[PDB]
Amino acid sequence: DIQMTQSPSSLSASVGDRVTITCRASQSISSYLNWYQQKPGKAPKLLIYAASSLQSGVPSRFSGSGSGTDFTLTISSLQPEDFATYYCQQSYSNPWTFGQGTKVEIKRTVAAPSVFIFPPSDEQLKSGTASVVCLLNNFYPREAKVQWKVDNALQSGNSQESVTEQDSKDSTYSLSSTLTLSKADYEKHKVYACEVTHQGLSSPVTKSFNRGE
Amino acid sequence: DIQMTQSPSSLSASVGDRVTITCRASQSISSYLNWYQQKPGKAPKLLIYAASSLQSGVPSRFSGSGSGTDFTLTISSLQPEDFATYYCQQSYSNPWTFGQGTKVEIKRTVAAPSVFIFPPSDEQLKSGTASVVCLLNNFYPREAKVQWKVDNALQSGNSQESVTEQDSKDSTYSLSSTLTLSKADYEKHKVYACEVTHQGLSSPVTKSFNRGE
Amino acid sequence: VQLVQSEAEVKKPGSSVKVSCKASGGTYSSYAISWVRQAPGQGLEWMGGIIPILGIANYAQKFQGRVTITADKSTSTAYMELSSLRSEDTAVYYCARLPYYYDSSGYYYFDYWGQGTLVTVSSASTKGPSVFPLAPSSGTAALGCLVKDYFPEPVTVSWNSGALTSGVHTFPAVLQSSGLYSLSSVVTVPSSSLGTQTYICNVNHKPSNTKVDKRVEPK
Amino acid sequence: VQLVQSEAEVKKPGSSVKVSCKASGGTYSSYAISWVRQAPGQGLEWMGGIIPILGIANYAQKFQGRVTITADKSTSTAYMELSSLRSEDTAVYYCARLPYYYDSSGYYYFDYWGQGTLVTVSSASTKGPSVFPLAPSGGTAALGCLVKDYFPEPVTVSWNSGALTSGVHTFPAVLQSSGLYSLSSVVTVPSSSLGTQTYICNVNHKPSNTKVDKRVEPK
Amino acid sequence: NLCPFGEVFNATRFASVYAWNRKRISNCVADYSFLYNSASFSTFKCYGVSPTKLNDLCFTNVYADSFVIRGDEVRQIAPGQTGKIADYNYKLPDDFTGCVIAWNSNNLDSKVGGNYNYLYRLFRKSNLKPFERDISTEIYQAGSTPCNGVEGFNCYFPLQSYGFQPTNGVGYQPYRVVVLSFELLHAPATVCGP
Amino acid sequence: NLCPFGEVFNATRFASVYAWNRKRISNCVADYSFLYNSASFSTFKCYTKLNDLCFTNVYADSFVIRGDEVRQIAPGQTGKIADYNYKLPDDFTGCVIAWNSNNLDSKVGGNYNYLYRLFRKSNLKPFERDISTEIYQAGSTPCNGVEGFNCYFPLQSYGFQPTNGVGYQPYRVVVLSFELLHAPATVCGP
Ligand SMILES: *[C@@H]1O[C@H](CO)[C@@H](O[C@@H]2O[C@H](CO)[C@@H](O)[C@H](O)[C@@H]2O)[C@H](O)[C@H]1NC(C)=O
Ligand SMILES: *[C@@H]1O[C@H](CO)[C@@H](O)[C@H](O)[C@H]1NC(C)=O
Repeated sequence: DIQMTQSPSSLSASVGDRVTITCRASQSISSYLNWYQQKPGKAPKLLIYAASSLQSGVPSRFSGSGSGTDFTLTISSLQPEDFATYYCQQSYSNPWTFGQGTKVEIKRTVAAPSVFIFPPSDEQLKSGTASVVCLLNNFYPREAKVQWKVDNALQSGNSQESVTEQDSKDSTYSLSSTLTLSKADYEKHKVYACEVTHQGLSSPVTKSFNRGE
Repeated sequence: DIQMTQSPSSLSASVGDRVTITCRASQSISSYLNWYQQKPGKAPKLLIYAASSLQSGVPSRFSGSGSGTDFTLTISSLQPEDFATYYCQQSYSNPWTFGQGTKVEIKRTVAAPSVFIFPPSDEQLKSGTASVVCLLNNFYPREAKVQWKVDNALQSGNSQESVTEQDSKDSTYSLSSTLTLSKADYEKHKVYACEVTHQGLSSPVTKSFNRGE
Repeated sequence: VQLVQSEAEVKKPGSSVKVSCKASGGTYSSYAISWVRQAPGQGLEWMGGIIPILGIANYAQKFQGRVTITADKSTSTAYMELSSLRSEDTAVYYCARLPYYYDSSGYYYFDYWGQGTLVTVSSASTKGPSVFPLAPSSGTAALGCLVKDYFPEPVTVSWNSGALTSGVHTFPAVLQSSGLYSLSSVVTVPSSSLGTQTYICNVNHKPSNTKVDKRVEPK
Repeated sequence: VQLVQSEAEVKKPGSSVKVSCKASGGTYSSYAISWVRQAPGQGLEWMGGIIPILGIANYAQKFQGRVTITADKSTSTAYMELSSLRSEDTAVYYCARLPYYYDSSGYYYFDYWGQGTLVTVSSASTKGPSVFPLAPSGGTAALGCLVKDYFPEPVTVSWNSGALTSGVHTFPAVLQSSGLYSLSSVVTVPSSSLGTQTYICNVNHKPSNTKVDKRVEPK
Repeated sequence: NLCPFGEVFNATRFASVYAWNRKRISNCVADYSFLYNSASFSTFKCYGVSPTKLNDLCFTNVYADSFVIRGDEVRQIAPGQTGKIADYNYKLPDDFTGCVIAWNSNNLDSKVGGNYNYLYRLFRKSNLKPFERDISTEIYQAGSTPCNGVEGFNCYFPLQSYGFQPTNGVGYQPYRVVVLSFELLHAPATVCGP
Repeated sequence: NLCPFGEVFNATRFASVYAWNRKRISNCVADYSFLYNSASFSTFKCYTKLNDLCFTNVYADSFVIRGDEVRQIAPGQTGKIADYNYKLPDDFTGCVIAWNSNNLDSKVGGNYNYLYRLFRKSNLKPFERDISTEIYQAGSTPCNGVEGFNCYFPLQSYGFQPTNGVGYQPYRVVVLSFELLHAPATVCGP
């Protein structure tokens, strides 16, 4: 079982840049290496199939090189429809194995999130559970830290985060942190705060609410 | 495939007779020959194995003899519970094969049948079909011939016969033939006649009826 | 009893049936269990067998690809499954037993037969019978009952709730072209008793849960 | 289309699923058909393949004894059956096609992939979502809908009747400890429109055939 | 003292074509007449000898080869033929002196849902010289990459199964085949007729 | 110049015990250490000093049997497998390796492809291989190639179910025979 490891895992580039993605095999596979492109939600499309051969219908800016254990997919003058995830895959030995992928994301200037906080609706409280939602809107890059402080007590293990794919228009991300607890544990406390740390913030930002109003 | 052929097909005997049943194999089978008894409705019972060995629990009056291609089952002083069908079976070569059987029936004096005929009930006519039954009661031997004549037209292939087992008390047989046709075809004709011929009749006897009465 | 079999089965053409055979003894020891069938009015025909102590099964050439014989040592029960059933398969299936006959170093005779399992294969569906009278009209008279158009076997017939047995003949059923069975149960009586004595035939068809009591009067 | 796959499947653990893949056109034309799955947020994993022109099928050792890939030349459709399912088998299964690469005398790359079939394996049962409001309180306000405790994926959500798309963010669902999915759809609007413009989120969950229209007002 | 032709033709099991079975017949009296009056043999052709002059001639040895193939493949059991079976399973020489007998066996060789027990060889580097027998199970390298005994792409198990269902066309139905080779050598003949 | 041990252990298919497969190993450098530190081999018995000794030839035999039948792959053992399928000599100089393979050798509904020999007139001398399909005459009557009473097909199937006890589970076995002869040795280590 040959392990195909790609580098880097993520990469940030802008339109018209030269991007190189390296793929290494645990043992020699000659030139039996393929490169595939995949976009979120859709099926993969073949790009390169003989370490270097261009699949019919693919622009010339894509080129594969390498042999043995080291391979490189190079795209010169990156284009808007080229932001996607790229996988390398070997065909020398069964079973065929893929790499973990390389996501090529749009590069833009640092943008701070707009932070909003939502207490649980009275309906959900009457149901028996309480969901507090914290929303970070239209930020870049995606590396952000979100902590919950309930009466200045740090929460751990009772919140779940969710991130969107990069927006096509402003090239930003959005994130939602949901703190879920029981009606009793929710009514045990008063001040609920979402504490956010991001590169585009001079200092961490707090958005809070009081349980009565 | 070894073909076991038994002789005779039927045998008529009285209580206390010496009965011999012969079984012939298409080729030598040494002493790999078994005799089984079977009575109507019941399972077969082993009598003799290895051509001559008596199965424990069988009366000593049963004895097997023979070897190679000719075999004989002997019953000295036939008893009432011995009237049955007897099968010989070879175990020399696969597949194992049985004989066609030998039926031992009670022998008695010739007895003519009592002939009855039943027109279809008005209830069954209201149902839509008409069944005419001809009954041969308490006769011997079992060989009997029954023909149907509807307006002097011989019927063929539209009647079914059924015969009883030999009666334990008077050692006689009984037979019933049913002529089945549709109500319309029944009302199309007048004279329905059952013509029976049997050994105990000087000449064939006919029992007929007219559809009115 | 040394071997007991499952009750009767009715199967549509193309289906499969699985008959069981329990050894009353507790185990199989060194016995062999075979299956032999008998079609209506026919002879006996071997189809296959199993030697549980050895874990072997053989089948006749006529049944390859359709039969599977198995054994369960825990329950000491033998099973025979016949696939792709046809009208020709309607028959009584016996499970018989064979001991190791040391004098010939193998199994060479059937030592005990089970009562047998009737398997009826027909496109017909369970239907109850219609009971019609066969009235007398003329010193011994005959009368009876026509039990027509039922499926499957069997039906039982008595007269006057078992009080009348002398002279009765209940004929074996016959299979009509429609695929339904029919029979007639008759009885001979003195003519003098036709007016004074009441005659009733009782018919029972358990598969269809039908039971009929029909009076037979003259005309 | 060039390759179409059967719709999504939801199965309890221990059951079996059989996915189909039809090759657009008349035949297979000596192509090879392989099946590759992708768990949520994971990489691609080969499972097995078949060569319809030759009638051969191979499987990876990780899936030996569980997978069976078949092909029907009459309908030009390939099938992949995975039995003894587990929670880890929940993934998107792509059906891919490989041409005979004459320059290397065999099949060495996937040239075309089908859209994919989602197979969800979980102890959960089909349940409709509960939708709760997230009311609002530069001058931009935020509001939204929390669709909680549904199974399985997916749900679709729009705002008003699709007239509001600017500023809408529907987050990918998350899988809670209960085994049910939950997500939240938010939207930013001008504060001036909070009183004059009405905002309704419409949620559709097709597995449970539930459709909800929830008004979001500030209170 | 007849020859054991019942053992060959009437056996309950036949071999698969890749492992075709050979029974040596010698020191016995062979009656070939059972062929002509059989009227249940779909294929009966003899090469290098007259079909009716068998009872009059003797041979030093007789060899009965037996296997099972499809209907439309029976034509491949003949001198100078090509195809999967003739190239990779059972090859008769050009100078072949013998007979080929075949008959439909759908009833006892197929099964509902398919009988996948009868195999045939699908891949081989070279062809079979006459009367060669290949029963090796090494994975065939159809591509340009090593297999190392691991099945997968371009690495196929050399034996494939037959799909014998009772409801197939006669071409895809199982057929039992017997190939009688008559051998004449500088030695006393031991297989005669009358 | 390594030895092709991957071909033997990591193969997708193993032979059935009655037709046990033999691979000849020669003219290569063998690394035997991977056996000890595997810690995933249920059976490993020899009848650590392997990497320093060389042999003129090495023979690897491979097949599949049940769990509780692995004990029969040893010198001076008796049983179905040791008597009718694979017999090790008393003077045996070699090792025996076996491991559980239920995941990749059994399947739902049963795998009836692995066979074993159930009947034979005599026993097997060491390293004998019987692949005949001759109908066994168990009785005192000839069989003439027809199965039935007292006439049994000599090969039976295992029937590997995924939910069987470890004794009734499939186990892959490798038997390494070391051969020393008057000739240059061609299988060494470091
Ligand atoms: C294989 O077994 C068949 C059935 O037992 C034989 O067929 C029959 O043989 C009889 C002679 O005993 C013929 O009269 C009959 O017409 C039918 O062909 C068949 O000959 C036999 N084959 C051999 C080679 O012995
Ligand atoms: C067999 O494959 C495994 C998994 O890739 C590997 O660790 C091992 O080295 C291979 N060779 C053996 C076990 O001889």
